[PDB]
Amino acid sequence: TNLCPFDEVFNATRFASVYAWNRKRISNCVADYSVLYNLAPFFTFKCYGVSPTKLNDLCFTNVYADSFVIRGDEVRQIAPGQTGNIADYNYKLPDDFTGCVIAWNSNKLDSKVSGNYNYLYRLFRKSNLKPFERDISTEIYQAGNKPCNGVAGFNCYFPLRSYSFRPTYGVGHQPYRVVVLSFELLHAPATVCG
Amino acid sequence: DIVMTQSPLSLPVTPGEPASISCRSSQSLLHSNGYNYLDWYLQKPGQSPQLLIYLGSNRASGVPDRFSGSGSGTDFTLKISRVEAEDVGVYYCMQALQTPFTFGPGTKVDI
Amino acid sequence: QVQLLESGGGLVQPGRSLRLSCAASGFTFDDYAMHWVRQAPGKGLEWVSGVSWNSGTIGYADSVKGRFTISRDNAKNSLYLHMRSLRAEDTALYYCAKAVEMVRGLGADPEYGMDVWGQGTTVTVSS
Ligand SMILES: *[C@@H]1O[C@H](CO)[C@@H](O)[C@H](O)[C@H]1NC(C)=O
Repeated sequence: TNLCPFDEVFNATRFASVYAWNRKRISNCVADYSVLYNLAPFFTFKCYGVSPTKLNDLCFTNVYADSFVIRGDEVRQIAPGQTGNIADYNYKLPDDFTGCVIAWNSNKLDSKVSGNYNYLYRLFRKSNLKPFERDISTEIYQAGNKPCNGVAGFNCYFPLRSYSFRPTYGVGHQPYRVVVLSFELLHAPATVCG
Repeated sequence: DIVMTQSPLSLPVTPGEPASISCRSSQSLLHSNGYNYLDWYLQKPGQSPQLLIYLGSNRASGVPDRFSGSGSGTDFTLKISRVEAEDVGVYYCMQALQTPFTFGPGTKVDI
Repeated sequence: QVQLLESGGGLVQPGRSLRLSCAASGFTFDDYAMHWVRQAPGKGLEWVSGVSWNSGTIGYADSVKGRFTISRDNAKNSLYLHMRSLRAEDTALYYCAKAVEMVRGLGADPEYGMDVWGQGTTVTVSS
């Protein structure tokens, strides 16, 4: 009957790149999800599969919290059955998704005056990802037919590129933190409730 | 982009006396909490370095009570209450506030 | 007992890549912010990069910014450091150190206190 360590997820000072999205597993706690339901900052609260008011009286075996930071206009890709750089190469949700997506604009900390280099988004990949698949590999994307051997060049591209999040940047390009809640049910006792 | 200096650059110590070393910064490291973020580290020659003091003056774990840390603002000092035969090497002071972090040029303590 | 083992050293020509790996064994790897610190040959230490508890990088050194790329993996307890645009001035030892204060144990999250240090590798570059 301890409180789920949610704050450490949403209030973290550092979030992971969308290509290297972080995953916090939750267990054996009581989650007052209402705590984050009472906050206007978390405006974007697109949830699929369940109503938030209803699930506060529900129980699941495990809950997973995936977090990363994306661009302002690229939040939509965080939804089941979408396409783009993010959903194809970085963070794909399955067609049959039964959790929520929370996203808000962190322009005060996720942005720099000199431009930030702490954020990368995978741009090239030979194949689209599988639901919840993670790829941190940084091997050159061979688009031509001559091997790249590990140096960028013609038809040889280093995959990750860095977002130039800046304070004066346009909303569509202003920074954005995303928290993705998955809820699973299995034969194991439900250790997460409200 | 913080630059730190140390003094004296190199001092000879003899076993059985205290010694004092001063680390100076450019911007005062007083955070909103009221804690200084400077750390003192000893890199013994021929062995990986080891931690001495963290959080200004809070003594690290596992080291004897012969070390003392003091100071604030832009000036901090480390004093060895009693020096012995196993206190020779290099000393560094590292910022823990405005990233990136930095390490001083290093003080060389010998016999 | 706590163990930090690094691997990846070896002579490589200028203008290539490398992938150093540091593996931790003996503690909850997700409550400690790791750091990668170089050590030039016969000189003082120099901070290179780091990573917080949530896989969020904390910036690189001013003179190295542009090429190095850090990454973490809590599932395999592994921290990795991809290196690009290798030049002659990048020959040094490399230690992977761990923070002291466990997260949420007391203002903000902790990042200081490189206490436990593995024996670094011996990366070198020449032609
Ligand atoms: C995060 O911080 C906010 C503002 O202080 C607080 O209301 C909330 O309980 C904390 N935890 C969450 C929901 O991240």
